[PDB]
Amino acid sequence: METIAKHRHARSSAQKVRLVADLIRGKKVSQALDILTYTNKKAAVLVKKVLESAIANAEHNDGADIDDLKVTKIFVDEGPSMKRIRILKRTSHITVVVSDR
Amino acid sequence: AVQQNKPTRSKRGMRRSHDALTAVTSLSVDKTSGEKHLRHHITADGYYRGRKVIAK
Amino acid sequence: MKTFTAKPETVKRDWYVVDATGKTLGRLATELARRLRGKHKAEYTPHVDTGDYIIVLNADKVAVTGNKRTDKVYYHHTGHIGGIKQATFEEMIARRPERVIEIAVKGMLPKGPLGRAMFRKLKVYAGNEHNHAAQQPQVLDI
Amino acid sequence: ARVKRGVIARARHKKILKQAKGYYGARSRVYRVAFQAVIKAGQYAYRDRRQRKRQFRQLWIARINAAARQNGISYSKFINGLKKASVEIDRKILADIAVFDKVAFTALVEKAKAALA
Amino acid sequence: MYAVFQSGGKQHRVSEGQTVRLEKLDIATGETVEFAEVLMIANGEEVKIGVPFVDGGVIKAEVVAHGRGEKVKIVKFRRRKHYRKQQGHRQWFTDVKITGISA
Amino acid sequence: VTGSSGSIKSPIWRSGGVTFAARPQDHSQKVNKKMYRGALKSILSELVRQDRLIVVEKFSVEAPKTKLLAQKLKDMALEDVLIITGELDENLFLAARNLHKVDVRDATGIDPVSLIAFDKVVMTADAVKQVEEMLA
RNA sequence: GAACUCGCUGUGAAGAUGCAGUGUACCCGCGGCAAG
RNA sequence: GUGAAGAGGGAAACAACCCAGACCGCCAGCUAAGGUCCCAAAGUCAUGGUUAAGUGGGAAACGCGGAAGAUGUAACGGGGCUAAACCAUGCACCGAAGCUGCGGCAGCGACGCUUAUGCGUUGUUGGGUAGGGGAGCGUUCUGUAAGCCUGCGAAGGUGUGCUGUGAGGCAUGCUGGAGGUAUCAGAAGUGCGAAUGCUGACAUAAGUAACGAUAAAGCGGGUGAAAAGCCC
RNA sequence: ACCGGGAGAUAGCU
RNA sequence: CCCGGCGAGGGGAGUGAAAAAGAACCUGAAACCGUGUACGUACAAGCAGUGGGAGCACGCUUAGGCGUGUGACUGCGUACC
Repeated sequence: METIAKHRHARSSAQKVRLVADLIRGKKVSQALDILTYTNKKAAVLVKKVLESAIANAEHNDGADIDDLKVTKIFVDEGPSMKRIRILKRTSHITVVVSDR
Repeated sequence: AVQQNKPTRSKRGMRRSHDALTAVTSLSVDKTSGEKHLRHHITADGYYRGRKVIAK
Repeated sequence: MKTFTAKPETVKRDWYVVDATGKTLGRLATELARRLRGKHKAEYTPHVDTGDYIIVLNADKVAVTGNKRTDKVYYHHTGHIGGIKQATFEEMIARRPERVIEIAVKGMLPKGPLGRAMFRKLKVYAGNEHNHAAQQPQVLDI
Repeated sequence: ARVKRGVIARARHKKILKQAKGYYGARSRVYRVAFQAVIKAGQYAYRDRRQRKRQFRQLWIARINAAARQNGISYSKFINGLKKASVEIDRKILADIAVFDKVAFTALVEKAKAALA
Repeated sequence: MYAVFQSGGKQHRVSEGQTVRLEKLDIATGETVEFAEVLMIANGEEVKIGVPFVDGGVIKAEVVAHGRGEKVKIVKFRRRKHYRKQQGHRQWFTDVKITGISA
Repeated sequence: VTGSSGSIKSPIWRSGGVTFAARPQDHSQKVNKKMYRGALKSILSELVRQDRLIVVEKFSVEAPKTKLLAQKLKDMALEDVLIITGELDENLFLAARNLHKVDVRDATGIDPVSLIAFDKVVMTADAVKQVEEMLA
């Protein structure tokens, strides 16, 4: 069963989160959680929270067998920006997908 | 100090090839508490080499 | 209908041996370039290798007519400052007999990846003996 | 009566871009450069529709010369023999047959040699 | 079993049962055309054309269909002279199958 | 444009003026009386020649009821007609407004577009004479 | 404006990264010397 | 004469140098200038001569000398050539969009069946700036139209296939969830690629300097999930 | 010095 | 109901024709930024294309050499006004 968890309007730059994201793609959830916990970047906490929400949704909606979840898809997208004097503040949309297969 | 032409997206992507981070891949399990931690650091619960510390 | 083309993986190429002694440098170089280009074969095509490997023996004893022995000179500009390294023909042939044949053949061939591929098929030695006895290279008469 | 041009402009841009697929990025997405790229490609195709004949004729000439030299006659002498023999076969057919068959080309070249004198 | 024949000023080397492409021909779709012009006969022993259009050889080609060819766009433009005109073209074509070649 | 380097009110500028904004004008054309009467004669001739015209001694309704007019048309096998008569009939006009497909006008009210649009025209004994003397 | 942004000789609305010839260079980063 | 306003081949590159006037398509053939040692398609072709110096591959007046030329030979396009340099005499080939062969379209004439007013022949033309003339396509509304399609899927968006010499047209998958409009005529706020044109959005330069007086912070506890910046 | 109007002012050129 | 900080945000359930209508709410194209899939690139020099073109993956006439996707190499090619 495929589970999807997303975070909208994150307080982070659009591209500064892809660096953290690359460490998730193709990695098992068990090791992915630990890697994110021990990462130093600010976006690491947001990515960890998103992944935790994803796994929680998967286990609650799915019956059992939490241990065999692998992160299949993960990406970060441009979000709405705030304009001030000339300065532009970006926003990030995080999307994560966890599925046993 | 002024660019005569706009660099393309391919050049920018190539310039960002060295910005990739590195996974720790160095999780060591505690002797007794049985929870993994970064090597040469006390665990969150407050263990190291099996020996006990304040663990406030 | 489409004209026939030479598939690189199904090309029948053999070996040959050419004796450089007693042959004019320019003429033998041109013949070697023609053979490397594969033009002699009926399956010539300007976008795929079709020539035959050539082995040259006794490059040091090549025959050249006229005053080319002293008049001919070789120049290469490596760069930096004062890259004016001259090489007289006699000195080059005495030290590097193979380099003269190599540069002549490379000049006779096109410039580019295809030309480099053509040139890489040519082997040149300064003596009769050669290590490529396992390919059964038929002697080339010319 | 005010008329909005959105539909027409969008259709024109879609049609022009659809012909500019695979042109190394900017040319394939930006109309300003896509139009120039497609026009230049059209001119190049117009020239190529005539350069193709020259290229194929040169390739046929090379193949015929290669085939004739093996049999022991230059291309010019071979053509002289064919013409003096009242043979109108073109170079393209000879080039095509030289690779699929060799006996026919051998017969043609020996006939040319015989009829040369 | 390859024979060389010309229909619209272009020579074609075709065998038996092999479809060939030629310019527009004023022949019915369901009928067959006998080209009395031959340039080569191939067999265990070939019949060279000592003279053009050897009588002993003849080609029988049956038309299978007609139609328009692939669309080709021709565009003319000039260097900063404000000349620009494009037009389509679809050359007519005919596909014919050859069945049997006389020796 | 209400308002006040270039100018804000230039048409090229956003929310600016119009380069060639028009003014309220009348497009009515001038038609010669001879030309108009010739056109009327031509249209009437074509209409009669194809047999689009029906003539009756007198077309009227006894009472101002639309249902009676509908029944009268039904028994005559006509649905889309233009009833043209002489002196305006009060009952017919009163009981003809509700039927859009059916139009009734006096002799002087004939118009070319009305004749074109409607499939058939129903005259009267006096209407034919009235139109004949009107066209002259 | 778009770039898959080398050297030398030659020509060119006249010192050519883009035209003819030839030579060199694995792909991509970081710090300065400023000849451009 | 050419360019202006003529494409193409050749002179290595090149607009005024030579040949040569591009209707469109074909993987056919013959030529003009120029070439036939390789690069690069064609003769390492024949005959009679000159050259020993790479003069060819740059040079006058003047008694072969005269002769000294450009980052590097750099005044052969590179190699290389003692003929692969030059002179004269030939047979051949290559050589363009030139010509011919096949197919298709259009203008201009002419002939007739004369028509139903077109058809079948017939020669010729078809580069083009400014400019002139002729012929068409796209959209809003009006009447046609209380017609037609349409909740069994309208407009719009987005792909595919088929279509005409063109601007364009039709069918259909998906999204769309309520309008569109046949044929024929009328009015146009009528077709966008540049005016340092204008509103909005989105970029590169870039994760780049700076984080701003060079008065200075360290530690234990508390709140708080998160505390070099909060409180003690 | 600034504001609204004559004023969409006038010559050439871009 | 669950994760989340008794947040922001999100996943299930339900209503709703539709949540591919969620209060940032009809339709939602381009510029711009991403993941996946197919192919090419780490010996290769220039208005980045045009013809030739092997190769590589999929569906088709169940081959018959067909189309789509990319384009190793090669002749030619000095942007718009």
